[PDB]
Amino acid sequence: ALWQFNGMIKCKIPSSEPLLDFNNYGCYCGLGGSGTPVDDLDRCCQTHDNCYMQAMKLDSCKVLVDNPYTNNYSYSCSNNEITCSSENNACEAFICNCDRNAAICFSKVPYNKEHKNLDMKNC
Ligand SMILES: [Ca+2]
Ligand SMILES: [Cl-]
Repeated sequence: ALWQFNGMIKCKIPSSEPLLDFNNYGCYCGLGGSGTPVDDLDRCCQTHDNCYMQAMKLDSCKVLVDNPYTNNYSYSCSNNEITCSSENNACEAFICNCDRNAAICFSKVPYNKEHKNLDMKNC
């Protein structure tokens, strides 16, 4: 769920408020996403979007009433490392992995302020 994804990004980027810093950035970071990613950070968000789309395709995710944004899973942050839990069932585990991979991706790419609150004409 979004609560967990927020904590994961803070795990990798302890100075950030991720639901502010990484929402409405580029063509992909935030609800929806279309067009060509504007930079590597925006590409991290495109990959994450694709990951959530694949999660919705899984037989195990079709059995729950809640989407990737509201589906709670278990993970830990320790020494700024993210670990998804073996106690997660299949859908939860898949979403946990999407989130972990994106949090790590965000931490490894430049942040370009010119792409924050991007005009949708660009997408
Ligand atoms: Ca998106
Ligand atoms: Cl990690």
